[PDB]
Amino acid sequence: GITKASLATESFISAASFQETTRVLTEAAVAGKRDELRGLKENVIVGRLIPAGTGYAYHQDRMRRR
Amino acid sequence: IETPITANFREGLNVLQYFISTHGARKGLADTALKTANSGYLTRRLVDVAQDLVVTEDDCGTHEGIMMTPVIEGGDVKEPLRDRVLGRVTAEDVLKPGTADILVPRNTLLHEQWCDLLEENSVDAVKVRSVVSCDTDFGVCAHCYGRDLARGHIINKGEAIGVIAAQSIGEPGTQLTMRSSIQVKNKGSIKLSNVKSVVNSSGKLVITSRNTELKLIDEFGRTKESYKVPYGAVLAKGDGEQVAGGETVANWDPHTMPVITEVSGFVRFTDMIDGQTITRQTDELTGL
Amino acid sequence: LFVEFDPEVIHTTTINATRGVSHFVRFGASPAIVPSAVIHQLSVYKPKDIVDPA
Amino acid sequence: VPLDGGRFATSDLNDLYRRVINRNNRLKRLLDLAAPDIIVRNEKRMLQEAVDALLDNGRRGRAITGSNKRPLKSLADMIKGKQGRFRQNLLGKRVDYSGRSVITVGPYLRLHQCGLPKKMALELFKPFIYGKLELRGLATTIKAAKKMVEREEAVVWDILDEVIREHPVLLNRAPTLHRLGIQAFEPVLIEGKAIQLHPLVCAAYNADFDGDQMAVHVPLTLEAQLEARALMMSTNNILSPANGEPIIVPS
Amino acid sequence: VYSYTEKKRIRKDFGKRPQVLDVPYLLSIQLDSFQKFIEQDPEGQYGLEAAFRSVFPIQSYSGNSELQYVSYRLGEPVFDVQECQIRGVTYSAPLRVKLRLVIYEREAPEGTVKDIKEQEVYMGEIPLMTDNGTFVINGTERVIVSQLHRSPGVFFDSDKGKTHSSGKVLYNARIIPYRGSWLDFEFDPKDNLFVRIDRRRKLPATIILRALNYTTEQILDLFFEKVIFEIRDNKLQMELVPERLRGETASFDIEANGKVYVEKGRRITARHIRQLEKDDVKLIEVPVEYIAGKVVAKDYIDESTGELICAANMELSLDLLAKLSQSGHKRIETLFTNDLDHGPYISETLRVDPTNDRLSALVEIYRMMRPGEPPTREAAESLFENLFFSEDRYDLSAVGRMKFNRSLLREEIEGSGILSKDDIIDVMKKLIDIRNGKGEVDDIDHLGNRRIRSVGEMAENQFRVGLVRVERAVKERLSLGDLDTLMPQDMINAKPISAAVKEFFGSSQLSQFMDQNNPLSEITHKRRISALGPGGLTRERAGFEVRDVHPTHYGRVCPIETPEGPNIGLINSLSVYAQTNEYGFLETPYRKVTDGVVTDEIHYLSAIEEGNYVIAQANSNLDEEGHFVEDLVTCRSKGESSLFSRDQVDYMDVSTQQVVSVGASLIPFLEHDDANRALMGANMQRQAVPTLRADKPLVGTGMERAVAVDSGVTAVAKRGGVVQYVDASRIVIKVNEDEMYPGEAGIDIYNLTKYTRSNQNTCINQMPCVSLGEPVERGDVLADGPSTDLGELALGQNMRVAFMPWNGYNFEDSILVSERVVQEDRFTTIHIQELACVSRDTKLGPEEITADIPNVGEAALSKLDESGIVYIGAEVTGGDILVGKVTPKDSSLRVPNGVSGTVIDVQVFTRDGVEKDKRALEIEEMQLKQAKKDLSEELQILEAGLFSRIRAVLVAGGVEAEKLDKLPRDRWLELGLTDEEKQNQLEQLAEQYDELKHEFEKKLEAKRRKITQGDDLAPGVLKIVKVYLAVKRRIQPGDKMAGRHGNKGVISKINPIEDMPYDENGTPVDIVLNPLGVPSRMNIGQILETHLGMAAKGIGDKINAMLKQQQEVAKLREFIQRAYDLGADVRQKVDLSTFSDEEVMRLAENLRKGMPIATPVFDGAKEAEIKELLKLGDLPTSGQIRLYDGRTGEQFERPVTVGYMYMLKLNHLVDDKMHARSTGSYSLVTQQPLGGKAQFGGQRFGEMEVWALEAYGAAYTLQEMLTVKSDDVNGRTKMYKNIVDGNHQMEPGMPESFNVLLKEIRSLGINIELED
DNA sequence: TCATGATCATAGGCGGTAGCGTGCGCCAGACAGGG
DNA sequence: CCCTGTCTGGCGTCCTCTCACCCCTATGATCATGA
Ligand SMILES: [Mg+2]
Ligand SMILES: [Zn+2]
Repeated sequence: GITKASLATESFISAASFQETTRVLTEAAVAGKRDELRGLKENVIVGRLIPAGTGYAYHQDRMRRR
Repeated sequence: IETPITANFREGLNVLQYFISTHGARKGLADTALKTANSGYLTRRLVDVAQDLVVTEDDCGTHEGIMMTPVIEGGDVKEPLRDRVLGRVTAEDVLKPGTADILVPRNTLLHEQWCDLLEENSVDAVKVRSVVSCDTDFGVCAHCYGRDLARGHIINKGEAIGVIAAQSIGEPGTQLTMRSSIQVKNKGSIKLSNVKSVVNSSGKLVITSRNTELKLIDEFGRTKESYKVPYGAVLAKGDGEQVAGGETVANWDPHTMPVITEVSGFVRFTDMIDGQTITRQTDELTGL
Repeated sequence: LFVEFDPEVIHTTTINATRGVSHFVRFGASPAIVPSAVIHQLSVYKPKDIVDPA
Repeated sequence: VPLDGGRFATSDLNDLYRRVINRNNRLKRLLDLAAPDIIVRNEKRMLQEAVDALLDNGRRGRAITGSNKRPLKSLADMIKGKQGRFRQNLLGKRVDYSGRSVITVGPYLRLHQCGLPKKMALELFKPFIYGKLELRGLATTIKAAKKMVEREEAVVWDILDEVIREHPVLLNRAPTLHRLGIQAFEPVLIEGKAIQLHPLVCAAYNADFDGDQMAVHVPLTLEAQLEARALMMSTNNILSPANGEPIIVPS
Repeated sequence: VYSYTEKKRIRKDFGKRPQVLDVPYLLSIQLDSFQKFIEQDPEGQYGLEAAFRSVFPIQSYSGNSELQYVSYRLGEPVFDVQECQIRGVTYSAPLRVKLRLVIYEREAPEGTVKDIKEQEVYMGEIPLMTDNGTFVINGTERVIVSQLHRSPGVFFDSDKGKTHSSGKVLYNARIIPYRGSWLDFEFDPKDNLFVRIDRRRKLPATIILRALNYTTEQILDLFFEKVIFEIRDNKLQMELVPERLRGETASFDIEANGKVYVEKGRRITARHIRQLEKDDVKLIEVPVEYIAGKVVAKDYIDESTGELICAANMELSLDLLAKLSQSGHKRIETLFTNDLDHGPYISETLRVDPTNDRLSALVEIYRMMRPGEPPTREAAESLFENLFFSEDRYDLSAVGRMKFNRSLLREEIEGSGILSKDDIIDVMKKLIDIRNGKGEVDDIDHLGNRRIRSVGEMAENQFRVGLVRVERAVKERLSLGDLDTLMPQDMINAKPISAAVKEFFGSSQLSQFMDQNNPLSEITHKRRISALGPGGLTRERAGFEVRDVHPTHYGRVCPIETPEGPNIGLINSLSVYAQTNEYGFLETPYRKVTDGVVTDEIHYLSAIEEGNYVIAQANSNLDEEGHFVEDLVTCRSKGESSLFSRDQVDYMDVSTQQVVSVGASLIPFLEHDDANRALMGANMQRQAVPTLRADKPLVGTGMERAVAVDSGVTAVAKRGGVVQYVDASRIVIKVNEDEMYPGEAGIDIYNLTKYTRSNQNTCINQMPCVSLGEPVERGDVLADGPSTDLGELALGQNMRVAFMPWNGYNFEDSILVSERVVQEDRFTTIHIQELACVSRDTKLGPEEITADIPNVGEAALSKLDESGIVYIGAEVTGGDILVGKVTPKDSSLRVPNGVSGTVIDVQVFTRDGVEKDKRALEIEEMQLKQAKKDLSEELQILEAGLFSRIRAVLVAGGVEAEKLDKLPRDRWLELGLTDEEKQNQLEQLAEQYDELKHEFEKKLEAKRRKITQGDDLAPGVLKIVKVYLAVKRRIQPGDKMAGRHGNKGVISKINPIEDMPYDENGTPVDIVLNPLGVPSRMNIGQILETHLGMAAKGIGDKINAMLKQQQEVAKLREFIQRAYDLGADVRQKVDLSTFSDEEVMRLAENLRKGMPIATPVFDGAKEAEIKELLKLGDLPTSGQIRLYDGRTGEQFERPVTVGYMYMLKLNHLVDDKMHARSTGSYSLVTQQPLGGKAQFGGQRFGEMEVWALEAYGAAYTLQEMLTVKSDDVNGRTKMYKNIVDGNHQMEPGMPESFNVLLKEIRSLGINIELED
């Protein structure tokens, strides 16, 4: 289901900006989980370009230079 | 209320009729309040489960898509083929029933001219490429999505479709609500699906299956009526036959589950010991 | 603080209106029977200092 | 925070940290001067319960309060839920160069333009006017330009008509439901104090004119003007993204 | 006959039903409840005496001392209401209490105290209520709102369906005390019976039945019948009553008297029961399998062994029968445990019980209350006697005892406030009866189960909580001190009492700030039945059913006036005729319809007495005697409407206005509006604003005079008489002699309230509406208030409206208004803003208010005087200086940027000790001079009335016609006159005169003391300067106007005069609405209001034509009489033949701007009457005039509807919502802009807008929308330099609030970082 | 000159010799009761 | 150990506007007045 499918992600910032933050941060704390900003909402959090519109061309350039 | 409001707003309404109108009106207002309260949270959960899905390639390179047929509740056809297979890339290339003659190639966006050419030849089921059966790792390719809705051409490489999808589903959530036989209408050939039938003594065709689905194939190929047929129902017709309109072709009992047979012979009791397995209950006021 | 009294017949809420009451030494739900180590085997002390704390 | 009354109604965090430091200093002093055998235990229980009040108040049994019934705020109450850093400060922010007023009709508009007051257009577009003043040479420094546009002299309205001209703004209705709820127009200066908004466009906002209020935002940078012209303009979004029905249906 | 202000402008009245009970005083809930609260009340209850006699005498901890109670008394307040609102104090009265201390001796508490002491003591300050029904808490006029909550008593609810997911319903029986511990009996799906106390842990219910000292034999004696088995020579025979066998299938062949009655395999029919009870069959024969599962009742013991044969409540087996049979017992008592009739719920409950006697039950109850501690028998007895059985901790009220006896079918409605054994046993009996299938459950929303608290009862409860805290202090101090040396004011202290009552009146969830911008808004905020608050439900949790109108709101709570939004149906408003019962329920009037005739006696019915009887509907036709003219009449029996016969009715409604409230009974043609639009119309009629010159409603309901007079905005005459001096400030009435006291000679002075600030920044004015020399009657208006006119209620103004689409400028709901409206200054409302400036006390020294100010020149300081404060009258702009203030740094008060105004009033308050500057001494001399002149004029005016009394007495009995005015006037007593009533009366007037002399001396000294003294103020403030700006806001495109039916709208274009559609007479229409709002939003009442308003103005135009031509009074009398008859059988029936040729000219002077027409709510003017009144004027019959165009000058096809609609300006203006921000201040903890308008803030770019920009491809717009424009401080300073240099470019950086997220997550044990 | 009384200023977390709480509701997943 | 009930954790629209409220009580010390 969509609330369990959104809480079960490989990215703890999305699952923290959604429902319960305590359980998500403790599970990602003891697991040592490592987000890589992976899409839209983590980049809205951290203050950079969305990888959707014009920022999609910017992210293809940034990933090609990796 | 069994005594209705026999007065309109051009004339007056006396006190009780206006009070009953107030029952209805305040029920509606409280529905709208708590309705908005649920609708906003539905939009939130949908844009937070989608959230990430970006059109990130241009061709996945698979074939398996879903099968689009017009929906048939059992009356008029509610949603036709033109309004479902409008602008979505075909899975297997559609061959007209002049078999080994291709009508559309297998990567053609079906815009309005192609949909009219589908409606003319009365195409059965245009198997079409869906987002759920894609192959792109970490995203969704462009051809399996379809037309860019709100525009005309194919979807651009990049437009975040999870967010527009979740808003398009949750946005009419404000408008939503919160709190015997088979009668035919049209005329055509008769189709049966998933049936185990046998011949009775009367000459009809009786059924030994719950999973029977009756269909009305029309003159050009598609289906305009579908009926779930119960277990042990009795048909006045058979498969592949021809009927007329207004003709009830099936009848059963919704109260009784019939245990009808296949072979013709005597009836005996096996592992039926009286007093324990079967009891003696005489029907008092009837006799049988 | 060490106080001698008897629990059941004299119920506490009656005596509550006074000081001497934060609550029993517990280490658990029940009011724990405390030892009197100073009274029994440690009478006279404070040779730590009279530091007059800070 | 001061409340301008000689006293500081403190935040809940300083109260919590003050309780932990009181209890910890008393426990250091009680471990200093020796604990009475089975005694150095109640104080550690109190310290554990004060830290459990600080890290997540209310998760352990009955929460604490300062005044009077409401439980006060720990750290986990600053990260979680609404009124916390994820949903109130990081995903949706308060934004400079913005304003809001009450909408109205004005049917003499083309559908890519909206009426917007002279006072709102003068207060949103201030640094543009400062730049045009010290680029045309009508004020030496920034302070003379600020006092000119505070006095509203007779030349700054020409400056304002020369900065509005090809510069979109974003209009926004307050319950944004779908993506047509934010659109971009080219302003027209209006004597008055309301936002004149094209009528056909109000099919997409679900907006009547019985007291609705809309908010305008300004795209500062150059790429944002191009995105509010090529992607978000009111002439481009004539089809809904839910179907193929037009959204410019005459009402 | 008519009162003299009803001969000014007599309102035309349609309406058919002759009234029998007039509208009561609309503020009787507030005033009657608080009069019930504070009054010297003997016989104990109710009031403050209930608290002072239930918490006192405080007796000590066995120290033989006792602080008992005598009486109480409230002194006068030190400040009257006007000084209290000006200065800012509470409007309180000191509560003196006479307490007594007695101290008993040793060995005899039944012996003599050695010493008593009775004395006066000070405790608390309770705030009084003003005559308007409001409180003044800190200078702001507040209202405490009535609460609707659950009635104390038993309540048998049924948890239907949802539990256990198998359809098996539960049944719980909540006993709701008024004060104490709750008690919930319930079931479970195993059909056991479970008690619980205050929602705590669950126990089996019979554990409390042992706690009331019942043995188990007595419990089964109570809760079951008995079945008798007699061992008489054959198979252990049975006593059988066949009523238990109604439908049971026997296991054998029941025969008796040598006759087969019942066969095996069949059931016992009812006729077989008749056979067995007709033959009187007693003993039948049972097999050995019949008592295989019968449950024994009581204990049987064997006499030989002394052991127990079988325990109580145990099924019987073969060996138990073999044991008790050979022990000598012939009688066996068992129980009847049927499937349908009587389940063994008590028996299964006793089988789950581990307890066995009283002590173990009390131990288990003491253990479920306080967990994990050693119980003792004394502690368990004390706890269980202090849960339910003590006068202290448990108290049903009289309401509670009434519901508890009524819902258990008792007789006496009087009992003790505590429970007993019979009470709990009757609760369990009724719960088992409801489970058995007979009897019904009780719904919640039924208004026989919803009590109404008010101001008096809630203030009593908060005062009682203050008293139990202070008895928790007095019990501490009384037995821990030396006696006798102290007095009972050293013990009891006034801090918790005053803190409790001041916290309740100060900040509660029901003591709320009065919405005061309208007389209607006052009088409908005071009448509010809120469901929220303490003891009720909450908005964001519940629910569905409580937000719905129950069938018994008819005539108690209004169905259509409620706020839409998050709390619909919780903020209910009480109806018009709805009183409050003795206990607290709602009651409404009816007319006792005896067998044929509707008797005109009123008769108040409650909510449960209404259900049993049958009530006729309000508008049923009856022919002059009371005989119902139909033979089927629409009535309602038990919450359900139907059609009944002519003379089975028992009550009729009083008047047809009683379902609605006073908010929604000023709507004309209410029966034509759909209920949603009537709701929105009533709510916006509450939200109006007072205009400059309020006019009148042409189409009213006649309910305007009740709302105007029965509120407190007009100056109602107390004693009638003759006016002597009218002024814009004061009004002097000379009291008539047939209404007048013998002493205290008496001519009344009404000091009107001129321009002052309301709570919603409107302008609460009072204008005198009487002439000079004019007679006034008792109970009559003298001075109109805000939004009143001649004693009526004029909220908005009535304007010429046309329904036509006009070139798109009224597209959705918009309104288009001619410039003729704004030229006439007719919506030009007047607002008043209060701007405060305090002189605080900081370091480097105090502040300066003087005008020697740095950084300023002549152009600022020209509008200040020589001491900083702006003048009275200086018309300022937005951003000048009002008060100049410099700190040890300019911090002068300024007009906030945007508002103009004219400074009308300046107050200066000085903390005592501080040097008064020259303007504070100017205000002190000014107010000294004003109060000096005012009290001297009090003495002069009352002395003039006294000398007029002396002249009136000396007309007879030793009259001196010439000698009276030769001597000075102060000696009119020693003239020639014997010892009569006249020299006695002159001596009494000399007593009054010398009293006025010495009273004037002492009161002028006290008033100089009040002006000269300082005022107690904030900690560390020198002086407070308050300045009142008086803005005059006219009208503009963007304001919100609305009619009285829900037709809202933002006014969209203020056209010129010429563009308006005019007709073939010449007059332009004022407002052009939109027709398309009528068929969807079904408010068809506004079109009937429009047509009847055009009829009213047609009659007004014909009066103006017959009067402008200077015609004699005969033709005016003719036409006014024809316009006042005009209808069916109506109520008005006026005649102008008793107005005498001078009032008719003045009545026509008041009718020439239109003729007011009353239209009551559900008995209004029909269509044919509107047509006949439009035929009296020469207007067209259909109401539609053909209208030309203003632009083209050519005719609109298909003639359009014009008329007059009464439209209201709402105070959602557009220069209070409009806001704009380039770059302002920034918040401190997260570097984002501030929120709001007063704080110069920016609009919240919320979360759904972020989603809507992700939904496009706009990426740079969102990046600057949440990094550059909002948060990043170096990013936004780079942005500001780049914008003022022409380079549109952003240097992004990081949001600083994300660094705040890192510090808050990092301040835990969590280690968040940023890699690479 | 000394003592007593009154007034003013400064200083902390149910208030009491108990009991207050009581009108949301669903889902879900772990913890444990019964068999 | 295999259900099956209980328990306690989560969650419950957006934007804006207005208003009030944000310790008082007790103890100790100092000063003044009276004996
Ligand atoms: Mg609207
Ligand atoms: Zn694909």
